[PDB]
Amino acid sequence: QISVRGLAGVENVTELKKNFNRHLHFTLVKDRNVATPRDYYFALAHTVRDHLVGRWIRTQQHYYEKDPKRIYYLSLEFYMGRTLQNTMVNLALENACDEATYQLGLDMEELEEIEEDAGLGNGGLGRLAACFLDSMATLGLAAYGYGIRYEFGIFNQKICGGWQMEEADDWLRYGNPWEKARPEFTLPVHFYGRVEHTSQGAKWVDTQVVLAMPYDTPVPGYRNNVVNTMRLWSAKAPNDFNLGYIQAVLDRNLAENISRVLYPNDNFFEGKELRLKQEYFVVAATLQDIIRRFKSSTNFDAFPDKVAIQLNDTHPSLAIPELMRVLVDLERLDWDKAWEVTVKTCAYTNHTVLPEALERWPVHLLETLLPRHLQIIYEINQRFLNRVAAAFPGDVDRLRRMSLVEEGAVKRINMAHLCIAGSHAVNGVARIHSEILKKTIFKDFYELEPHKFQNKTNGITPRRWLVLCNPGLAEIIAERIGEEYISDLDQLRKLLSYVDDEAFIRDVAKVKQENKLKFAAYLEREYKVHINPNSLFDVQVKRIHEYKRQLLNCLHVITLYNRIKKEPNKFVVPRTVMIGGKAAPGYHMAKMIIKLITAIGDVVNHDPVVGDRLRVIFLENYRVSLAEKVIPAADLSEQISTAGTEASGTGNMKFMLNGALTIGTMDGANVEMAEEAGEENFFIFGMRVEDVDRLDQRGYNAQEYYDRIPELRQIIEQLSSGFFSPKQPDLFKDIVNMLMHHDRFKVFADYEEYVKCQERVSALYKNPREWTRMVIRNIATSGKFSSDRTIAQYAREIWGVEPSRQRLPA
Amino acid sequence: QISVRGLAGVENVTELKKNFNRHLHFTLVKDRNVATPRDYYFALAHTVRDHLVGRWIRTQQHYYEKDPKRIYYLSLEFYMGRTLQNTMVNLALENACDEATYQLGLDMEELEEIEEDAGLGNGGLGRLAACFLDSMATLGLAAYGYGIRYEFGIFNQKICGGWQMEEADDWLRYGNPWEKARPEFTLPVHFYGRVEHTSQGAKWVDTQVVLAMPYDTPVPGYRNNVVNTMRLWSAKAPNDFNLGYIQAVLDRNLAENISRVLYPNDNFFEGKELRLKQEYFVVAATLQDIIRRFKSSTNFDAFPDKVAIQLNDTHPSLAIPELMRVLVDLERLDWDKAWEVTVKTCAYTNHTVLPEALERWPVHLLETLLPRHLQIIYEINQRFLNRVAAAFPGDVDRLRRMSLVEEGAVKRINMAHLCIAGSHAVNGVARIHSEILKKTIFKDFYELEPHKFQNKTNGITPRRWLVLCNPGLAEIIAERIGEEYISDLDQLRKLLSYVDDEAFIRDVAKVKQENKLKFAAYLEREYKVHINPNSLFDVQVKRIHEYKRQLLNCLHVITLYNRIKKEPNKFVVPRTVMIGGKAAPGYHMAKMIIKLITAIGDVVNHDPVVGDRLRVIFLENYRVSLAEKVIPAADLSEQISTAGTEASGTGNMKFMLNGALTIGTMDGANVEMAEEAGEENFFIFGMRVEDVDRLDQRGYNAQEYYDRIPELRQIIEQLSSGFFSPKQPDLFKDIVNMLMHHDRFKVFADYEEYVKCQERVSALYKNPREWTRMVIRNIATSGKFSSDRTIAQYAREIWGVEPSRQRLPA
Ligand SMILES: [N-]=[N+]=NCC(=O)N[C@@H]1O[C@H](CO)[C@@H](O)[C@H](O)[C@H]1O
Ligand SMILES: [N-]=[N+]=NCC(=O)N[C@@H]1O[C@H](CO)[C@@H](O)[C@H](O)[C@H]1O
Ligand SMILES: *Cc1c(COP(=O)(O)O)cnc(C)c1O
Ligand SMILES: *Cc1c(COP(=O)(O)O)cnc(C)c1O
Repeated sequence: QISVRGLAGVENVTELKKNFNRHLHFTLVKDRNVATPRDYYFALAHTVRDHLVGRWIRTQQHYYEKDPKRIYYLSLEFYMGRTLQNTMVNLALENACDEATYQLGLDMEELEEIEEDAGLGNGGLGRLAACFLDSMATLGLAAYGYGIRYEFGIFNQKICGGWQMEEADDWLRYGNPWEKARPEFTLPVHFYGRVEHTSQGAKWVDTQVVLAMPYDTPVPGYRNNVVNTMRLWSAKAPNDFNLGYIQAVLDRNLAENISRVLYPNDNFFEGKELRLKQEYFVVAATLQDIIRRFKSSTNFDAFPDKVAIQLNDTHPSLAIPELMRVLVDLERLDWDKAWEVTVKTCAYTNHTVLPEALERWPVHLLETLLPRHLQIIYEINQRFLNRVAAAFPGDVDRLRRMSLVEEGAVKRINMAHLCIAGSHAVNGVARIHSEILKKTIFKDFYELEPHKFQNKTNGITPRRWLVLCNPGLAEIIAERIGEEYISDLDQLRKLLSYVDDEAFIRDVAKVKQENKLKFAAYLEREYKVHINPNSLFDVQVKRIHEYKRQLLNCLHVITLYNRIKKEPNKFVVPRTVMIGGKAAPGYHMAKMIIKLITAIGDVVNHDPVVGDRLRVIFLENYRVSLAEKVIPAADLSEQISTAGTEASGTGNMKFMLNGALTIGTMDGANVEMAEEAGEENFFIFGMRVEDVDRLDQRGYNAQEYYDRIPELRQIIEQLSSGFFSPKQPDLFKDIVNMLMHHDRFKVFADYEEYVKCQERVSALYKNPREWTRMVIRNIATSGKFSSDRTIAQYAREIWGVEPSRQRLPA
Repeated sequence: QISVRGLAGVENVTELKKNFNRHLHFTLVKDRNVATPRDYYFALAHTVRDHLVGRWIRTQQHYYEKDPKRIYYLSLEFYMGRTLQNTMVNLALENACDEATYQLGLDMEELEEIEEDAGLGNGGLGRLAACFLDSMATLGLAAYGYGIRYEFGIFNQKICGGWQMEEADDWLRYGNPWEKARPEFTLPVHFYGRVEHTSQGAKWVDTQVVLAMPYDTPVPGYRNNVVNTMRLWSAKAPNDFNLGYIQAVLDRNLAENISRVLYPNDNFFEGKELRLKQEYFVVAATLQDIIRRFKSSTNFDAFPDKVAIQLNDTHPSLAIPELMRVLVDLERLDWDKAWEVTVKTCAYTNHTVLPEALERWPVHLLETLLPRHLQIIYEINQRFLNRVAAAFPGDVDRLRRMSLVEEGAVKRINMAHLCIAGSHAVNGVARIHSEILKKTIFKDFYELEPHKFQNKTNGITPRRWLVLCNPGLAEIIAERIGEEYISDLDQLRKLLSYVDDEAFIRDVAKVKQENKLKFAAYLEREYKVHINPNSLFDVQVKRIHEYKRQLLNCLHVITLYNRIKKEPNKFVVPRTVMIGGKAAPGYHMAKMIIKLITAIGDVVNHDPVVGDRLRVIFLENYRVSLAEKVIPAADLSEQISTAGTEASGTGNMKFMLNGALTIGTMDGANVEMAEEAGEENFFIFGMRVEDVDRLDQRGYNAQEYYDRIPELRQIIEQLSSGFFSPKQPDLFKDIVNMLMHHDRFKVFADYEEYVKCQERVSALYKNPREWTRMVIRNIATSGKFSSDRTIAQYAREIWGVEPSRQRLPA
């Protein structure tokens, strides 16, 4: 069909068809008379999987022979989403499979919609790990993703009566064809117990044991025949566990609950014991695997030369004291040598500045669960503070500020301080974020060891976020500059010479229109809701959180509605405002925000005077597969977090690559995006970080804005009087109260600027040709945001390895 | 290698080898350099499994086209044991696979030992269901086995310090290649709730729902290309289950615990709620499947003509009221018509007479868990007793004796009475057992409906219990009468004309010697224990229970030991006494019996004066796979239950078919075995049922025997004084107390006869030629005990279907 989807050769199509029938028969044990679409999906999945296996085995054999430095990416989240199409794309099998299934009388797109998303993540942090795995494989790095195989990933969101309802994400129900259980590599993990100081060294004894069973999933690089591994651990009790008889067998669930479910919090720390167990479980099993592989390649001096451990935030921070425990207690190395090895091996990536998101574990928890690790942490703190004391003599406050141990109500361990002390590199995820780290929260550490602090701006993989979800756009681009950009996104800059090309301008706009029509159809298919494909698609999709300010978006929507009602027969650019995202189960304000959105839609979408000029839809169950559908159809990307709160953001990059213009604050990566495309091609508004600080020093008083802005006052009064909740007049009292008295995110402060800049957006949309030309300038300069660039920087500046675009024999 | 194992054709061996390599690569994702024996086992299992799939699909398609009457065998136990060799035997692939693996440089026997036993049963009852499935497939019946897929089967037994230790049987750890999950056929099962009487009929509402997910396993017939299905249900919570968030997800285990573990009791009733849930779970899911299949073949008048439901004991007895519930509450049939259909559809098999083994569920349990079913049961009882009252006017005691509702401390429901009332056929499992049922426990019911009572003597499958476990014997037999006997065991009667054949006599004895050498080697391999292959192998393997009297065996062993010590230089036939079997976790006396056995061995096996003349070994973890090894190596089979307690026994039949002579009481099937072979060819001893009754009427006084038998007195005094437990002198006080004051099984009463008859056994063993000739007479007359004969009788006399030996196109 289309070029970038590969060749549909005669021999391969014939081969695919026969293997498809083979699997349907021998693997699924069915015939064409009783097979359902799901059976067909699995037959295709197994057929494609077969093509991975040869490459997977020789890739790993290759690494064994050449023995390069290995990269271990530890994360408690891997937001992978579907795997079928991604595998076909990276293996250049899309057109062949499309043809083969066509000839079998099946629609491949229909079958792809059957696969369940692998939702082992909450949002940005988890998706970043997924994009990174793709880029590491595409760049030929010997990398391994290590995490937990949650039985239940992020919950499926249902909207009932305008409220969010959560239901278990039983994603393994029908089986997972992509994973390979490896029970032969099961390892033991220890919990509780006591420390016993003998003659030679300490010993951790009387522990409870939980087995870690690994499951391997292949990670194919883009058409380079490289297939890396993502290994996820599953908790299993030992057979002598708790061994009345029946009850002992039933209580095995206690131990296996460790890998049962993903904590659904985005940028929020919940200090629960079960979570601490998950964190140590991944770290303990992973490190034994690392050391095992290392020994099978005695003198750990070369350990840092053959191993790199990247901590995705502080979730796997226990790797630092666990590595020390193993080297000191088990391998018998002296502390100083063990510490040298640990520091040179570990690197830490920070993903936030919000105080409530930082991990601070109560000492009493670590004391009971990991007694030996708490002793090691105290020792580390002792030696670190001695260093601080020697560098800043007499500065006693610095000592208490930098301590890994925080005093107070309950003593806690600051895991971020632990990570900085035990890593040779610490990085932020966007230029502005990394600078904030050095200027504020980690200022003392930067002054002690400036060389440790770096920046590695985030990115997204152009395979899943362009070729896979937007083939039409990838095609018109390839037609004019070739296919090389798919693994070298900087080449999109060549599109700049087509900004005045009438043909290209028309094609770009046509692809967008087709995407909007397709999405507009999808909305009626699976959700039954009519929308106007000619309107401007204004979308904000991301987790629901006060700092992301979906509330500011709501204020604008209500403003537009009030203006229409004020002058009904005045022309306004038609808009379809789409807002989607999940709220953490226990985050009350976030759940109220969702109710507000649907409540607004209930009024706006049924007002005869508005017509098809304004629609407000809440996108249900936003997840990776839904993102792949709505982002390609968007015109406006909403990235409006309060300056200084969104560390980077990645959804912003996805929209830029897919042809949407961006309205946002100078926050996170938005700053670098505007810098790359030129501020005149971005819709920037609001306070900058410096303005927010000025406001805080002075004291934020929402009342001031309410008194000076009539339109804003009207909105607040509508919310307060029950205009959007007739039956429950005070339903939104909490929202109004927060907005008026304790809004940590200054929604009102950016209201005027936001509405004004939204007017400029509507003005440009009225001129199709100029809107598209600006779009072209955005797509053309989005190259820097490829995760291939990000990973190459990690490789060269942190891991000490060189990326390679060399193909392996297939 | 050997004839009965099929042909090793050139084309097939080549084909097997390539498919083996294909699976090792694509399925297991390994290469010959990192593959372990387990990987090879799985590659072979998948290769053999492939050969089943074509036959499995066309068999089921066949039944759909011809639409014969279908047989549903409901059981909460299916003791299947390994599946690899059995599949090869039934598909005539054994020699080809043997050759193919040989050429690949692998020992197939070594790989077979890697497979885990499917131990979803306790003993005889569970194994019977397994043999029955094999015979039903071999006889071409459209039969389905329905049960529960326990995550943990019968526990693995470890012997520590002479005591039994139980450890979880995590048989699914490495995966099960034989099963096929069928999540698409998942059905809902209801629990708790309340009954609501409306205008038209009652309704069961406010129930808790648990999903039943089926897993299908193929059951191949013997070389007839028929492959039936065994469907096992697995418990799964609904995704909206219990839907803080985390806890709700974790509490899903509550619902899924239903299929977690098999209750480890043999002939013992434990009235636990979890067990009741398992029983209803299987019944509810199975009946919906049956009705669904029936409708897809409106007027249930033909239901009994297209459906037969066989209840394996009372465990699935709720099928009777559940069928009524569905027909009356859901289908809206009138009671009388519904009852007529139910009775004609259901048949019940009783497997015991021990009072403690009969199911009597507390009304308060059924009341809370299955409110609608308890109402239906009361109604059934009401109508049944009205029938009794009309047939036996004025007989008020009969009314209370026959009631399904038992009064007393706590009201209970007698499930056996429920089954008789709601079934058109009730059978015992051995002639003597069936007669006892009519004369004692079910006397009142027999007088009311004599036509319902039948007998169906048990049997074993000659495929697993001869060809599979004893190829050497199957071969020498085939050499002289062909292979037709494998599916027509009555032909073994032709061997009678070889009883005087010197060549045959020599071959029979040679096969036994080889089996003993092989087993003697196995004992040193996996368990490290030296034994003399020239001694008489005296074995008693079966579950540990007081009625089976392993204690009587112990008394004989100690007697032999005391006699040797008395006259050290006197000649005695060397013996290796082997006793094995598991004890239910909560059965204290049974666990003490095991300790006694090992304690005896500790003294006997280390006494210099005894030498290699007497050895006492306790066979650890007796299970199906171990049975296949020890039975072919046995010389003496111990079947010494107190007359009237062993309903049938099946281990007795396995020994007879494999060349061992039998020493036993006239109990269960032993009576028919002696009748078939001739009493002169059996070692029968002890009280008959009539003698036991005489003793009970008079009053059993163990003291009498103790006073009149010096050798017995000496033994009891040795046990009491600590002779077998030096460090713990009163360790066996409970055993002595029971034996002397409350032995329900009269161990002492049969002691003298037993020892005397054991002397006759030793006398015959001294004459190899005559011992073997008697063996030949046993093997030659064991034909009646084939489960093919048993199933043909069930088919013709109960289910109303004709068995077929016709091959299906392959
Ligand atoms: N742990 N924890 N929570 C922190 C977290 O999710 N951070 C997110 O990281 C992603 C990936 O670095 C950023 O793009 C988001 O801006 C940032 O909020
Ligand atoms: N439920 N329950 N327990 C009863 C039971 O296991 N019965 C056994 O059945 C098997 C199979 O009918 C008989 O051979 C045994 O003699 C008998 O004890
Ligand atoms: C890209 C992505 C995110 C991150 O979006 P931001 O706007 O940066 O928070 C979250 N969820 C999903 C499903 C995504 O694909
Ligand atoms: C045949 C068998 C039984 C039944 O033996 P009996 O002596 O009749 O009780 C029990 N367990 C296993 C493993 C068997 O193979």
